[PDB]
Amino acid sequence: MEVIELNKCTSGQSFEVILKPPSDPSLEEIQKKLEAAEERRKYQEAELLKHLAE
Amino acid sequence: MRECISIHVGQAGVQIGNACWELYCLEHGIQPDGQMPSDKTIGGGDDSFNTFFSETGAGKHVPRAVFVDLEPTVIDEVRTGTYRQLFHPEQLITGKEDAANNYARGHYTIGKEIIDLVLDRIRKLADQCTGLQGFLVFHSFGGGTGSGFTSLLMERLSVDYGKKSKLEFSIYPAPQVSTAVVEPYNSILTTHTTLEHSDCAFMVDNEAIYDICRRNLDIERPTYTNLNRLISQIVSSITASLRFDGALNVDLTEFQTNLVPYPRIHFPLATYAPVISAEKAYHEQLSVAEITNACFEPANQMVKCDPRHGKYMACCLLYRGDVVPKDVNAAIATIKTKRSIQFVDWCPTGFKVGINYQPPTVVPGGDLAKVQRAVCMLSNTTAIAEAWARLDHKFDLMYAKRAFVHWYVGEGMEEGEFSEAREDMAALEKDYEEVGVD
Amino acid sequence: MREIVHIQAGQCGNQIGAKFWEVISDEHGIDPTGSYHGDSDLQLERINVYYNEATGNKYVPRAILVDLEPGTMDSVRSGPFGQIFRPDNFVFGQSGAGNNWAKGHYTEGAELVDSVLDVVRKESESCDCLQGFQLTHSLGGGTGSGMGTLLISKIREEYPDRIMNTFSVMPSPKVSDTVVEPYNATLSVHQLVENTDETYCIDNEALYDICFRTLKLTTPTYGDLNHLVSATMSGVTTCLRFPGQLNADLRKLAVNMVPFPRLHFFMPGFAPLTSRGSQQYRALTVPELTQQMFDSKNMMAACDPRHGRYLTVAAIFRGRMSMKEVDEQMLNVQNKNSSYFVEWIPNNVKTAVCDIPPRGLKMSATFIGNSTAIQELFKRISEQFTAMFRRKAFLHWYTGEGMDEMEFTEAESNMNDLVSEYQQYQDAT
Amino acid sequence: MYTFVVRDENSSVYAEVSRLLLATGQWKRLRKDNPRFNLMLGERNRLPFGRLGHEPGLVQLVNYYRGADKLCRKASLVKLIKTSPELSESCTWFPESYVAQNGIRHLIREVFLAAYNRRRNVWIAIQKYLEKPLLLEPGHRKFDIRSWVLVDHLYNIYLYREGVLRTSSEPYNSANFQDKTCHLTNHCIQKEYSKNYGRYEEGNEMFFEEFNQYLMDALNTTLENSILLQIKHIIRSCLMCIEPAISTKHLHYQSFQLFGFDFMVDEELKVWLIEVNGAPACAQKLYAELCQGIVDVAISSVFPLADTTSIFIKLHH
Ligand SMILES: Nc1nc2c(ncn2[C@@H]2O[C@H](COP(=O)(O)OP(=O)(O)OP(=O)(O)O)[C@@H](O)[C@H]2O)c(=O)[nH]1
Ligand SMILES: Nc1nc2c(ncn2[C@@H]2O[C@H](COP(=O)(O)OP(=O)(O)O)[C@@H](O)[C@H]2O)c(=O)[nH]1
Ligand SMILES: COc1cc(C(=O)c2c(C)oc3c(O)c(OC)ccc23)cc(OC)c1OC
Ligand SMILES: [Ca+2]
Ligand SMILES: [Mg+2]
Ligand SMILES: [Mg+2]
Repeated sequence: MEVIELNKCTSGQSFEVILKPPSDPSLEEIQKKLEAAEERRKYQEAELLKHLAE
Repeated sequence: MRECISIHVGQAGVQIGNACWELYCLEHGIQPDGQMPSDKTIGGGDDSFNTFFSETGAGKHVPRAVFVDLEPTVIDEVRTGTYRQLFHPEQLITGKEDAANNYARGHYTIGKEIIDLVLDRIRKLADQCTGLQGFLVFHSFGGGTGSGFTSLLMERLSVDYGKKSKLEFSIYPAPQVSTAVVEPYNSILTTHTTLEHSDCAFMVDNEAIYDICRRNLDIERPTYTNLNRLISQIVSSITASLRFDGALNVDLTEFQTNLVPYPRIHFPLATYAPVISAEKAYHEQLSVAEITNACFEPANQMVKCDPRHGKYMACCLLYRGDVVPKDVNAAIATIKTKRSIQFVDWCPTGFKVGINYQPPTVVPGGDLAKVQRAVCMLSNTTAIAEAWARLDHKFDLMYAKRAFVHWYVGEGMEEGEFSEAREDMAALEKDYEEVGVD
Repeated sequence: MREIVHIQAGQCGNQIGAKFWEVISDEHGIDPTGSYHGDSDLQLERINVYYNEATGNKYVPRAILVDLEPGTMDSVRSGPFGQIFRPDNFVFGQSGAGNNWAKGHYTEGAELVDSVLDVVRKESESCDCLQGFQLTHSLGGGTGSGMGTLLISKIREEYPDRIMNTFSVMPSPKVSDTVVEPYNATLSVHQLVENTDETYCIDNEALYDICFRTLKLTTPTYGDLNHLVSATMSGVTTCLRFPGQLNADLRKLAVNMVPFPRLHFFMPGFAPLTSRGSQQYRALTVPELTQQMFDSKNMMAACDPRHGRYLTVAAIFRGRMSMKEVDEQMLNVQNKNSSYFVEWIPNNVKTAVCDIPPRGLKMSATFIGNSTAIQELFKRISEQFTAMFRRKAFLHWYTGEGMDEMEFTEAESNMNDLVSEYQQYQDAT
Repeated sequence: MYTFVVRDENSSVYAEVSRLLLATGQWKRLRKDNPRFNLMLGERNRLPFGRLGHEPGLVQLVNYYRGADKLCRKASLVKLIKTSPELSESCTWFPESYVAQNGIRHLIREVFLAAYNRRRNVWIAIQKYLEKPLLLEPGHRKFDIRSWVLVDHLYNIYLYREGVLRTSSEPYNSANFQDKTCHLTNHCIQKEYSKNYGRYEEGNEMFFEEFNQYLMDALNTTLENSILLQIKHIIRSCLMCIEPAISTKHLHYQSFQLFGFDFMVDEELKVWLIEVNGAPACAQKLYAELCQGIVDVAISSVFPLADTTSIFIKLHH
């Protein structure tokens, strides 16, 4: 068990103690997914209005 | 000096953001009007507190922060509350109608309409930075906005700010003090979409905070105010290395280096020092050994789980108060003899210690007592996967009947996004078993 | 203050609606003149939900009163709070509907419907952020049944993204005006299944039995029935009218209570059951409120919850009370009776507390259950339906208005379809 | 009213504990996947400990200790004894072990050969390292001792005062290792291969009264002093060793568990530890008494009944 990398300053200290050793989509793609959902939404809205039409 | 922008999304993120920035102002001696008499360099500077505060010519220190909610009530309380003058009005962004506890509505129908404006107000802050580090994003797993909009914001931040770090402070849903039945859905959806865009995420299980307030603060029914003041104490400990002079976790990238050896396993467990009631008429001050040993008690963790049945990949001890290295090492030697602390073998069994001499700060008229020394332990342990198992089970119980799924499909989501999200969670749980179980 | 637009239709609709406005106006401190003379800011902080802030510092209900005959609506104007309403919002025909769903939906009601939409649209124009609509009506009559559902259909067309909420009084031969009530109810349920987000099933059978078996009222009037309805409508709207920790609204109610779009018919229940005359002075303990509110004798739909299981539950407590006790008592009931709650919806009981009690009580609790046991009500209606439809009895009343037998067969089978969906989840594990 | 669920339909002892709890009128059994229980009689494999202790308003207890598998699996028990300093390389009561019948060489690893190569005998892979087993000369037969141990939520170690002796039926021969019967006293191999199962005692199970009486008549000693003292030590040692790893003292859920310890008594009255079984069956005569002890000690202690000695021996610390 040994202390390593001891740094001191007026605010405090920090060190490391080692006990034992070891053994994205595009803006084009984000826009596509967001608009594919608006079309899926506007379609279901159109199904409702055409159904209310009958 | 490399600046950090905080983003607070949804109710939980906004109200936790308030409690954090209130704490930050007290720790740095900044008044509610934004002035800081201790700051003798006026109009600017590259001090460590400037990581979180820019300075105006009038001597005013304003948070590098953006508050966004799809609904005005909560952020309206910011614009009128104690810290009106602290924030530029353009940093407090509200919609007109919230996501109705629905990820799909927060991410698609309502969020798509406000994403462009938020990004621009976010960019207005980035253009004030000489060397932007990255973002700290506060949100709930369960809320429609905190889950749906956050994931939408995380994607666009990755394209616009490709080289900047992004850390999360995430509220994990607890039935004890939750809001919605569909919070398991929102949690799984937002976690799946955000996983590949977040560099480090500190999860806070509302059940842990709630019981810590019940047990250690003797508060019968903790309020959000009670919870948020405690969370900010933990958050302040984690971010203190960014706002004060120190050698450990000085920049956001070092959080990843020290805490996250694998990018997907980026959920460190936080355990906090002593939580003592201000109302307690006589208290005995806990030694360095007593508070360091307390870091390995599940009763003090932000997420209830058993680290004895997992493996550590990293451990950080963040001290605040009267603490010297001699006492820390003596306490670690004592603890290792009596506790089940086992690391993955491709990692050295060792603790990274940071000490700030200033004892923790407490809000006047709060619930926490003033303490002479404290510590926040950040350990990356596979034991936190218990939380994923807990959540994924509740998801499975509802999805087997496709219960409530029509509310999401009705806003444009496909049923396949649900199963696509759950499969990523199943893969996340398998990764944790690979690293942690023999 | 996401605003709600209120609509009452028909004799039942307006008489129950009038009592609702009486109760909440007293709660919010609004006298019949329209001005506020109360003591607390909490009464006004969310007044915009149900009231427009009219010129001259007065509050006007955002309510539209609709009927195909002038009788019941003239008596509302004569009533204690009839002044409170806006006169342009009275929309009436003169020929009546003769307890005929066809007259309300296809003929007589069709002359008058656009006149009503013009008023609904005027009220929605001045709304900053409309939640949606709440309608009060019966299903056994002609106007509120036939035209109320036709209104619902037309409002969904013009406001497809707003919430549609109804208080629907179900007919019972124990409080029967007419034999054709099962026809009118079955046709209207078909409408409510399609075009409603949330319906409170107020069963006149349950209302009668509570007055008879519990309040010891030997001969109960529609007045005694409407006293129970008014107290329930005040209870279920508590979270909309008063500041809470939830910031509840109609959409979040539907999101959390309705796991399957068609299964949106709620069983309501109320605090201690109280008669208009009896002012009893012992306040209830929180265990009593909880025990009573889950009791079948306190349900407003004649169904036994022990014959089904709860998909979702919403409970609202009113008065000054330890919310630790409330939490302990509610967890007690779920843990003690977990067999009557579905296990595949975790945390399916939500409770909210409001510190201001209703008038005349210091403790109160309102119950909103989405139980598969509501299928008992629907198949009771359809049994009465089929008993006379297999003989095509009294159909001429409807075929003389243009309807076909085919439309009856379709409404019948869709309501039988409704019953099968409640059944599949009561046995699902 | 209390609440419990069953998730191991093949457990003989918890099927009995189920019958008793229901027969108190104060316990009700829910369907297995109902999360609103007080008591979980869980699976023996992949029990979800991570889902226990998160139900508001419920104290949750389970009949298994998470991590007790490190004592109840053959491979991990060897690595546990050799690695725990509390037990050591030099553990006088565990047969020398490095990592199915017995013989000499040829398997069926470096360090194994050297110890076997330090000989100027018999091995197994009821163990047969001890070619000097200790004879029951009213037949000249071998046995094994099974003591059932209950550890409650407070980590008291309760040793049931009734133990069983599963015996071999025919004489022991020092050169009959392919003949597995005369010196492998597993009960299932004793009902199939054996020659006269049931002559000397019923079901090849001699209880402690008859056995202690035999020790007095035949060797002028007692079961308490010559054997049980050593047994009490081995049980106390193993369970105290792993207590920091498995104790639920400061947890959001509680654990108890009933273990079965298999012992081997050599000819010089020295006790050897064979195996620890985490899901053990029980002798038929003793079922009613022991399962009543589980309820009084492990279940009713956490969930008390209404107001209206001991079958265990507490092993202290
Ligand atoms: N710790 C903490 N948790 C909170 C707070 N506010 C809400 N939550 C949790 O957040 C979840 C609900 O999400 P919210 O943040 O309230 O919802 P939202 O982000 O505003 O999104 P909307 O659905 O559109 O309102 C629940 O699990 C709550 O327990 C808070 O102030 N502190
Ligand atoms: N609870 C209650 N039910 C009523 C009231 N008035 C009528 N009903 C019921 O409603 C049905 C008659 O409908 P009604 O409202 O008179 O028809 P409409 O005027 O054509 O819309 C019957 O089942 C009555 O029992 C009332 O004031 N209260
Ligand atoms: C409109 O009237 C109400 C709305 C809400 C609500 O908006 C819910 C919110 C915000 O979360 C929930 C929830 O989680 C539920 O679970 C069953 C049920 C309802 C909700 C809750 C209510 O009572 C508890 C109401 O009745 C007065
Ligand atoms: Ca400066
Ligand atoms: Mg919100
Ligand atoms: Mg009538």
